[PDB]
Amino acid sequence: VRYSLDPENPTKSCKSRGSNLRVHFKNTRETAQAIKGMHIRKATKYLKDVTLKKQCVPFRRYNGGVGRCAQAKQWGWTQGRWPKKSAEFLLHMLKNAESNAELKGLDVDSLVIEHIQVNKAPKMRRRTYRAHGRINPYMSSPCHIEMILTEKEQIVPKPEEEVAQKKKISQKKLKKQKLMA
Amino acid sequence: WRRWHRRVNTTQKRYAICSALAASALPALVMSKGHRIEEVPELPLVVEDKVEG
Amino acid sequence: GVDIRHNKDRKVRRKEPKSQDIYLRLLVKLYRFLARRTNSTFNQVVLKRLFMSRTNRPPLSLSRMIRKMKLPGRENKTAVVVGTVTDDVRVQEVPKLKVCALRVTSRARSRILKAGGKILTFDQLALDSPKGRGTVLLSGPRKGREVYRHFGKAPGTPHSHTKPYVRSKGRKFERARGRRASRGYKN
Amino acid sequence: VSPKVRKVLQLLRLRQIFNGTFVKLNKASINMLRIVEPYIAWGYPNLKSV
Amino acid sequence: SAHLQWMVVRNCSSFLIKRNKQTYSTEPNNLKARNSFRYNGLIHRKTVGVEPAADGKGVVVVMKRRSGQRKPATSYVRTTINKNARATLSSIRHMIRKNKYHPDLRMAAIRRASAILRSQKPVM
RNA sequence: UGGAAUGCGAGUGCCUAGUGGGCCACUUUUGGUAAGCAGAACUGGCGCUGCGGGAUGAACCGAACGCCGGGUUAAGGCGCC
RNA sequence: GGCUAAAUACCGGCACGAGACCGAUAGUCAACAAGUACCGUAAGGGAAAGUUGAAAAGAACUUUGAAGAGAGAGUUCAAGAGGGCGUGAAACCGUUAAGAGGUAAACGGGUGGGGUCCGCGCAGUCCGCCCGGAGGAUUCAACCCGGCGGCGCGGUCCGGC
Ligand SMILES: [Mg+2]
Ligand SMILES: [Mg+2]
Ligand SMILES: [Mg+2]
Ligand SMILES: [Mg+2]
Ligand SMILES: [Mg+2]
Ligand SMILES: [Mg+2]
Ligand SMILES: [Mg+2]
Ligand SMILES: [Mg+2]
Ligand SMILES: [Mg+2]
Ligand SMILES: [Mg+2]
Ligand SMILES: [Mg+2]
Ligand SMILES: [Mg+2]
Ligand SMILES: [Mg+2]
Ligand SMILES: [Mg+2]
Ligand SMILES: [Mg+2]
Ligand SMILES: [Mg+2]
Ligand SMILES: [Mg+2]
Ligand SMILES: [Mg+2]
Ligand SMILES: [Mg+2]
Ligand SMILES: [Mg+2]
Ligand SMILES: [Mg+2]
Ligand SMILES: [Mg+2]
Ligand SMILES: [Mg+2]
Ligand SMILES: [Mg+2]
Ligand SMILES: [Mg+2]
Repeated sequence: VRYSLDPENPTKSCKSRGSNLRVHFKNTRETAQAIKGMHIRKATKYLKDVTLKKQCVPFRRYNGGVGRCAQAKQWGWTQGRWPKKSAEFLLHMLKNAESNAELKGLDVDSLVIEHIQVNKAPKMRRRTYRAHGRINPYMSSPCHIEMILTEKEQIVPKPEEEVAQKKKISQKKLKKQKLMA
Repeated sequence: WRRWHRRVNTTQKRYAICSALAASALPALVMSKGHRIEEVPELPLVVEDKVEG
Repeated sequence: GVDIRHNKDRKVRRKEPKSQDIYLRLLVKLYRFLARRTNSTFNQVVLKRLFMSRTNRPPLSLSRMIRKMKLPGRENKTAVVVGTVTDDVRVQEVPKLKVCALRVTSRARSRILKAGGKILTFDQLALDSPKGRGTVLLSGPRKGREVYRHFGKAPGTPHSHTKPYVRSKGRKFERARGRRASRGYKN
Repeated sequence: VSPKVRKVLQLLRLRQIFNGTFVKLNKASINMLRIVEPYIAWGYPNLKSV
Repeated sequence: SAHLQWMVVRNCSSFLIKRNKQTYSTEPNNLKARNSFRYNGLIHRKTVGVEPAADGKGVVVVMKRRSGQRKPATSYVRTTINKNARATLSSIRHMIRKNKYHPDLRMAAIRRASAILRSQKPVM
């Protein structure tokens, strides 16, 4: 595994990545550019608003046909959308990265999204049936994502309503563990 | 049925054999062929018939 | 701009033998020096002919050499031909000749030598006749070739005795129409 | 250049522009100079010019 | 003869190097490593060769004896000169001029001997 | 006294590709009301050819072209562009 | 009416040998579960598709996640070789860095500015002879001995081929 960039101080950084993820590449490249440079607590808070349609992801490069909204004015841009799957996929990668920071004994409340890159993955093939007995591609556009988090001097403790939540138990995880045991 | 084979006149073939043998008695030509004959006593190098056995 | 045509600037003529023979080129080196460093035009003419192609160096028959070397005033001169001296069986008696040639056929050597004659090589002629003195330069017939039968006016034109190109020769091969008045016409 | 002018200019040896030659005058040559009249400037040179 | 043998090797020889618009000859007794009729060390009856001694002291002068042209073993006479720089050249100059042994190689031999001797000095 | 001037080295032989739609201008010229029309003679052009001028332009005017420095010109120009 | 071996032919078959042939879009359609998959009612039509590593040593174990996926750890010379894995181009794309941006971009000539690096620059060459100061010697010429070599019209020496 090689990342496009290298951490400046590897002892103060945590990595995360994912490949062949079935979330639109175009929506996700825009979503990642929004959180570039964000503090992790701010970044996590932001992506949850995007799911609730309380903050938009400005569509700056892949904006052909994208509509206008009042929340894109926050970014000095007229076009914005709320890609829910892109936000949710990045919330999982951030959660994985934050756990990686803990495994390395890093102050998770000081992490900043320093590098984040969305790459096109190999495209998955389906087909759609067209008029006059013709068949055309129906292609998914998955992506690879990689993010590096670094420590900075600004500290944001985690929200109170978030640290008080129960460690959710998954029955299906218990079943498999019992079967292995 | 490409024409793989060439007829060469007999007289010209024998000429070539004569020129190759004449050029084999000259140290310069044998040297220029890369042969290490800097110490062979003589050219042409004739050795008694015992070796045939 | 200068008003001149350039189609004739480059003269077509040999400056060296197309042949890669190393003995021919050693003679050309020899006669390059002689032609340059002597005022003899015989040296220049010989040098030129060493470049000439095979068909520009026709063979000289033994009979023709004797005929040209028998003319008055040519006694005790060296016959010089840049080419091959072939033999002529049609000759009965060969006199004593002194010849210089590039090649002499095996049977022409025995006949010339048996009569007391001498056969030189062009490197020996230079030592004997550096300027070409006392020589008789001789050439074989240049139009003595089957090709020159076919050149000239096309065979189907009036008073054109050119030889046509026919695969076979006989009554059935280009003799009917155009070659007799009975079939169309003749000319 | 017309074929007649072109031939007369080569005979005078004026094959290039601003080329100069001396010509000794007589009925044969004065009539040649008339043919190339549009293509030449000519006159009588004095000793210093020569 | 030399001229006949040059015509066979002038462009076909295992010693011929044609590279970078340059032509060289790597045979022994070639005082300039030059693919040339004059400096070819094989085709002439008499040749001069200058080489460094097996130990890095002095030069070895090679001259081709007259008699055994077809006998490579006895053809060449080797002489080792390990004198001072000026003395070495003087011997080489005399071995050529006084004997009239290829007088046209005199300076080529003398220039080669200087280059070999200069090479044998300590490297700075 | 190689018998006008001028200029110029010539002669000769084989093998031979492409081409065989052309078109334009001065002068001359047929048909047509005429045509940026159709058809001819002569030369020269474009085609195959850039370059300076004609703002622009196949052909007009000047002039034909290796890569450069200096100088001078042609046809054209010199209010500003 | 009739028979008859041999010398001759042989892109099928069995078994071999070789090559100035091709080298995975080539060479047979077929280097591989190819006359296979698949298409057509049928006669017929008919592909794509080779490569981890020397050796599976094919990544135990910890941790986040429902999982796919990750972060550590480990094997290996190398996973910067991780099971459609040798190398890994271009087009196309992500990000980073630098520069710039109203006559679409691109382009020829001439400079200028800025970077990337290179000279592995920064008191600037080397060589011969001669003059002079200081030194140090496997110390010079000339003669003697020995070896080798070139040439000799040795005006015409002997012997050899
Ligand atoms: Mg649109
Ligand atoms: Mg719409
Ligand atoms: Mg249908
Ligand atoms: Mg010119
Ligand atoms: Mg031309
Ligand atoms: Mg020509
Ligand atoms: Mg017309
Ligand atoms: Mg055309
Ligand atoms: Mg033309
Ligand atoms: Mg033009
Ligand atoms: Mg105008
Ligand atoms: Mg100029
Ligand atoms: Mg029968
Ligand atoms: Mg393949
Ligand atoms: Mg194939
Ligand atoms: Mg392929
Ligand atoms: Mg290939
Ligand atoms: Mg294939
Ligand atoms: Mg491959
Ligand atoms: Mg391997
Ligand atoms: Mg490697
Ligand atoms: Mg590898
Ligand atoms: Mg591969
Ligand atoms: Mg690979
Ligand atoms: Mg930028």
